[PDB]
Amino acid sequence: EPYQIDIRRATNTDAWGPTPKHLAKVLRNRYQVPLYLMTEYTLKRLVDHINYGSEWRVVLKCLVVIEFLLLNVDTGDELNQIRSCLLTHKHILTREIAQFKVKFSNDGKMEIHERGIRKKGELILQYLEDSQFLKKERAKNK
Repeated sequence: EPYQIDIRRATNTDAWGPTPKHLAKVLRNRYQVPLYLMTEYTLKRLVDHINYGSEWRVVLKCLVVIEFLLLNVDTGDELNQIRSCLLTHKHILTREIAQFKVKFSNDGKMEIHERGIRKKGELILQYLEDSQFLKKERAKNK
């Protein structure tokens, strides 16, 4: 499906991204695709990825996509779907991401990337456990 294509593009193995253009395209799928399914697909791609030194990028980018959606979808239905999906699969964050090891990266900076992944995982858990924090960060974001 197009939303899956968009998410795949935004979470590719290139050494930069996802770009604002990538993210805006993902977001636009909400017009016809439930946010639950968009989130679920992103989580599926994440778990699947848990050139060897580039694979971790998919992991970090999936988390960035989840963060972006949390910050950018509308209150009500869209936000609630993302949150339900994440809560249902919460172990992905509390165990798989919290314990994720970047064994090898092409840039030799494995530790920075591993910290980045785990911090993004922590941040998502904070948003989920503290809706007032998410609200504040959604406001800062505009």
